[PDB]
Amino acid sequence: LPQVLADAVSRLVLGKFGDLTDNFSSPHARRKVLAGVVMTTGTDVKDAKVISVSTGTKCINGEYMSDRGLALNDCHAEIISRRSLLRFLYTQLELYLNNKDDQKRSIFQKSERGGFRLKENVQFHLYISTSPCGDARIFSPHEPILEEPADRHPNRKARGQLRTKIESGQGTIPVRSNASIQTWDGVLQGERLLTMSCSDKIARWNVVGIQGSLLSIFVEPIYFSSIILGSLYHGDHLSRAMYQRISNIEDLPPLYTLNKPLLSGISNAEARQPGKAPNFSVNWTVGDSAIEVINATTGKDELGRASRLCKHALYCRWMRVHGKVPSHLLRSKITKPNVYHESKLAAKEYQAAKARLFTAFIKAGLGAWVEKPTEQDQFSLT
Amino acid sequence: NPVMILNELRPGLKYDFLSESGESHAKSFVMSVVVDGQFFEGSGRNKKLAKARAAQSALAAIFNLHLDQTPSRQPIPSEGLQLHLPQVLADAVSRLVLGKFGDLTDNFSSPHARRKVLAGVVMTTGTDVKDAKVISVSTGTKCINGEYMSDRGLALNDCHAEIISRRSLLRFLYTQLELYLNNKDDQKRSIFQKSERGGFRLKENVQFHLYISTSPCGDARIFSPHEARGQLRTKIESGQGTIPVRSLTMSCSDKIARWNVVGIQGSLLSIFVEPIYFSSIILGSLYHGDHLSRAMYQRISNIEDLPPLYTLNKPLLSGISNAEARQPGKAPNFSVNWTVGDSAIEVINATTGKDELGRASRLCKHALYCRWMRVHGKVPSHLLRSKITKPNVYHESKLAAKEYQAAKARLFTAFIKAGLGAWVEKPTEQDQFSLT
RNA sequence: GCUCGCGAUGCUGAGGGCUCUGAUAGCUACG
RNA sequence: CGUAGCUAUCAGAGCCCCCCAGCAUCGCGAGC
Ligand SMILES: O=P(O)(O)O[C@H]1[C@@H](OP(=O)(O)O)[C@@H](OP(=O)(O)O)[C@@H](OP(=O)(O)O)[C@@H](OP(=O)(O)O)[C@H]1OP(=O)(O)O
Ligand SMILES: O=P(O)(O)O[C@H]1[C@@H](OP(=O)(O)O)[C@@H](OP(=O)(O)O)[C@@H](OP(=O)(O)O)[C@@H](OP(=O)(O)O)[C@H]1OP(=O)(O)O
Ligand SMILES: [Zn+2]
Ligand SMILES: [Zn+2]
Repeated sequence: LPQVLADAVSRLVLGKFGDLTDNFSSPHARRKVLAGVVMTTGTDVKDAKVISVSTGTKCINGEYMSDRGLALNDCHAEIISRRSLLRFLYTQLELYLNNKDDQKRSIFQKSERGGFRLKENVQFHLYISTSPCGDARIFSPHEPILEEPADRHPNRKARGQLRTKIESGQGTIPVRSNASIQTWDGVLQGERLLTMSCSDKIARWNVVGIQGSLLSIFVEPIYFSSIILGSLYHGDHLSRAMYQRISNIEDLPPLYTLNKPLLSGISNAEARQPGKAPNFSVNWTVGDSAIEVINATTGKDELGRASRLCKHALYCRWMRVHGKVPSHLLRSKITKPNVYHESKLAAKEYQAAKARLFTAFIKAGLGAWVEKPTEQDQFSLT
Repeated sequence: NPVMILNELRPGLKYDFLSESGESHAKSFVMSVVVDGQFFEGSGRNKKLAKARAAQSALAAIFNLHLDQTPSRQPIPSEGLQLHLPQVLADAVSRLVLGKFGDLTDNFSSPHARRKVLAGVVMTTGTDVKDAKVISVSTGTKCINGEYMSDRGLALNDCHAEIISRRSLLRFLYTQLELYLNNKDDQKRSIFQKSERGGFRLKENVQFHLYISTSPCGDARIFSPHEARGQLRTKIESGQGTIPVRSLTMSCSDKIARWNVVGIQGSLLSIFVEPIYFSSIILGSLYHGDHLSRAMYQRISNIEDLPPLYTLNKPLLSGISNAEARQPGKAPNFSVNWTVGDSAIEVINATTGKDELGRASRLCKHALYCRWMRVHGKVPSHLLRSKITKPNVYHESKLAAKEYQAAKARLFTAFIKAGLGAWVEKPTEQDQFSLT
């Protein structure tokens, strides 16, 4: 049943969080927002496993961008929990590639289309302890009211619109049709760094998948099968934000779709957390022994070291896998020089999903996507 | 970590809170201390860093220098390094410019004091830095919008501060030329003299130093200050920052590299004076020795076959002790300029290239030609460095500066040859006007 | 129904100042 | 063996200043 599934993953993610903070005692149990992914392999609750857990509510300061991929740009909890799912994807890949004995315990099989795909009946589920910023939270940032008045104004231009977190300022701000293009040059000088809101990033994952461009060179697209909120659930706002606002999307590459995961809140809504919001963010993937703590305003850990989630890390997980995947077993055969931005461009089909996405928002009056300065990915491991 | 050393090595000290400037976000506190007799000072966004800069100015003087945060903050020297030590010049230039922008705005009270980038040029007469003199002050970070571009040189294409500062330095240099030319006692005080090779040169050991509150946009700023392609970039008005050029207005970084080859005086002034180069480029923030140096000259060290007097100027590069702090937020639409001799600042809308009531700047193309024309009809035609008969149209009188246009084209190839893109010039019809 | 303007009451990441408490770290004083 | 005092740094609470540009609800005017 759907409501039992919701409360299940709600409890799973909490319990896993506690084990890592010794029953929420640890100094790093302090949070404003919790998130996590959970994997199911069958309808039995005994078949459900927590893949990752995370906290955080802030984004990097403009002047700490890393031109060599060493800083985390966006530490909103659910953004972080996807990045930790990505590590688990790279692990289950190196797992399959050890020998035929190990490869049975991987979640991937070989795909009858090229590259790899998940085995049947393995699904991932996203838990956020609050509604994702922008289109799904902005208009009702509050615990839903027993006596409804749902919206009242579903046709205002502001409904659906793409929106950004904005450096050192409140709100998630719609994309202006005047102001456009961010530059490395500029934000160092003082132009406040725009980051696309979390309701937007999750709508994107509902089209291009949760795996990213780099992993799509090995894997077929993957989707969240449910999205569960621990508090501040609003069925119409959420359904609008996660997909319905772009039901005008067309021409997606094969195996891409507009995914419509199950949406649901939980029975016992989580409680507001009192205090100043922590400026740090913790992350944990299945297979790690402890949590990692990142200063969100620096996108680095307390001693200035890069995270296991940063672009440079993930490039390196990606290369190790690249080096043992037979050129024939690739999903793309495009060759690009070994720099982060360029390897991404080798995922031609993913890049065209992306393009249809950006177009669906634009044609629907909902604004044009805001990207980071191109310099941000023009780094190499060499 | 610094004042801790000062107050554990002379532990009876107390600092006094002097002043505070600006408005709660562009606000800077100044903190002074007098340790072992002499009066130290530092500036900062918060009090604990202001007094940390003052305490470091104390530890460097009374004892010696601090933790040398890599070579990145360490100054690059020039060639024939006079005018005393680097950082002591840099701190003086910065103080002078910032102080004079004070006087120009009711000690920072005016609304026109609100700015993101501050720039200026100051002049020295060698030996002693107490002989310095601020030549020009300016602000701004926006360019003209295409809809407002002028066909008769009545609009300012580019109002990024550091560019506006150079246009003011021009105004200064026309002024000093006219000083020499209006009687024989007045040529006593002009900065120019007559040259061996024709026209005027500068009097031995007069130098100009360029200060910018931050690193110039484009190449010098493409790095992360909390841990290589010298390519050419263009501004993108519709915003701040730059885009690399593809295989529009040039980036400040590129324009200053240019001036590091063809000189700061432009074409029209070259007809009268030998090339003039900056001796220092001092940054009030975002200083990085390798990135600045590359942007400013290294990226085109493959330049060659320059006309006689031209060269690849390799000036002083230096940050400052009391660096400015990044203030995220909207950039102003206005640009302020002032040249020594002027009564007040002039205020430009950078999106219109004209001033607050729609008039032409003293810095726009038409204005500068007008002074150029007036000095031309004053100097004998045998004293000219480039013979230019019957000057009428702006673009042709520029072309008369034939040695300069050579240096321009050597520069343009030196960029292409290094794989750094091809310089973007504006449609030549914009300089097709006369004073008629 | 929506949009624009003016007003009102609220909602939701920065900077700075002054105090209360707690660890680390260095240096003093006293008995 | 203690306890006072003085600079530095990190974490938490309390107060005030300042900003930030969206969003809800309502009122008035106007348009589609
Ligand atoms: O938010 P994240 O989870 O880090 O996703 C980021 C990133 O977003 P942020 O810049 O907000 O972090 C990019 O977004 P843009 O800013 O460039 O839009 C990017 O997308 P690009 O493809 O444009 O780089 C890319 O996602 P993808 O895997 O589809 O490239 C990427 O993931 P990385 O952190 O791996 O760069
Ligand atoms: O505004 P500034 O940076 O002070 O320099 C400008 C101008 O630059 P913008 O057009 O970017 O305003 C021209 O540069 P181009 O676009 O044409 O390259 C021009 O160059 P040319 O006239 O040589 O094409 C010329 O420099 P110069 O006068 O030394 O030739 C000129 O100064 P003026 O505004 O005095 O013409
Ligand atoms: Zn968010
Ligand atoms: Zn500039």
